[PDB]
Amino acid sequence: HHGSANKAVNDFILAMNYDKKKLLTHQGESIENRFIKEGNQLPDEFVVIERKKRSLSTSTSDISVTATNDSRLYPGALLVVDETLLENNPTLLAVDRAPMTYSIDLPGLASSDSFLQVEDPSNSSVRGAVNDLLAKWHQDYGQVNNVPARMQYEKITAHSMEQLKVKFGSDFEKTGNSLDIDFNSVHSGEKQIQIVNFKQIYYTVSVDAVRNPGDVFQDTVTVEDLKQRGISAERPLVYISSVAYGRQVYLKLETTSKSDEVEAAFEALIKGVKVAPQTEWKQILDNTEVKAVILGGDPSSGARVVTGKVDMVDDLIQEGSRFTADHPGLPISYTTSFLRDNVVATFQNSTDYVETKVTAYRNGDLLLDHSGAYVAQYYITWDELSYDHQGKEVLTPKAWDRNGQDLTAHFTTSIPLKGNVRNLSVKIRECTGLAWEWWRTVYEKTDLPLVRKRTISIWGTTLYPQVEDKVEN
Repeated sequence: HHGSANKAVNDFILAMNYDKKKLLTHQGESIENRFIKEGNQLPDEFVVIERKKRSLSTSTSDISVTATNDSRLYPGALLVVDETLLENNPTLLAVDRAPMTYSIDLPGLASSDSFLQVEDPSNSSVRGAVNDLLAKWHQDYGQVNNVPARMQYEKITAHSMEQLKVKFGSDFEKTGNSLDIDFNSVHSGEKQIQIVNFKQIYYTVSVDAVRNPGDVFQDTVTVEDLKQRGISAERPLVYISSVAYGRQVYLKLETTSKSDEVEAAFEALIKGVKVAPQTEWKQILDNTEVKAVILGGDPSSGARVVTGKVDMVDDLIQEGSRFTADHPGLPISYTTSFLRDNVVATFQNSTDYVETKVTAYRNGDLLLDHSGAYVAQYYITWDELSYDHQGKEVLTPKAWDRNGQDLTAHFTTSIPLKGNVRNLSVKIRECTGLAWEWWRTVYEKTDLPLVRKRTISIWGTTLYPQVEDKVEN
């Protein structure tokens, strides 16, 4: 502005030519898994894994923040555009700055003096400017009613730690690593997981468009000083054009189960006051469930890692639902704009993942009771399933120990089966003592269904056998 240095600085930037899209793309990896696999052992139920690769490509302009005391995330701030910016750890360009005018969008001022001037932008001045206003709004408002926080929720079922980054931000670890997350237990086919990111905005602070690239500096600054800090074209500049300020929860859910109507549990659980009347399946699921949850927000400092089950008990959802300027909020996300032209910077982050689907097949028992006045015989055959390599399959047949044996009395045994069991046949003859018909076949199903507890129960007399076929799922 007027002085020959600034002007030269202004030319510099304006003249910059570069690829806004080839600079804001970060990458992880791909390597192809052929599909294949399948096949798995068990404990108290038998699964088939099978891992079918998939592809995550996000692009936003809003950047999640999992900091609090991050001194370089203030609106106005210039960031360099280089590898560290993609990773959410940007090289800050402190350099003598000119003043700025920020807007602020909460209710109680609409236009009148919902504006602010700062002489030297910095985390401090800009905070202390804000925190001044948040008083005279508490002094007019906040205590007017519940000024309510604008919520915004997102989900992803897990699959890998990196693929999570591409959903929640190039900086997830210091949150990930904290929620205790076991994928060794989901490429096994054991656990299955989903992760929520609840956001609660109280207010937002933003910057009108910079009319000239020079305008952001002071006349003390030269191009030489910018070159000396590595700005190029190759490494241009953005400015933090907006910041939203509030509370955040990241939150991870894991269950024993594998019901292919599990997702449904959550979505309706999340909706809060949506108890279901016990008994249910979209309620058994939740009762075998264990959380871990991080709060960045409301009482400023660091994070609150916390766990509980749900039993709805963890409803911190509406914890910070009301604003009112008691304690301000911390910064949750921000936006950047190139200085050259005020174009919002838009980051395209991609990776493809190790995607592992799972499938049911519980395992019950078959129980026999013989309380008949006669002799009987069981022929009980089946096929035990597995997958070796390529998967394909492996049906090695099998057969009860007492096939053939004559059983009397009151005989009971419980033959237990597992999920891979298939082609289960069961035959039962009783013996009549009639010369022309030695045996009645009294029961004979092929491909019995596999159930928690089938119990076949034969009784009665030689000429008048009774049979109960009882399933119990």
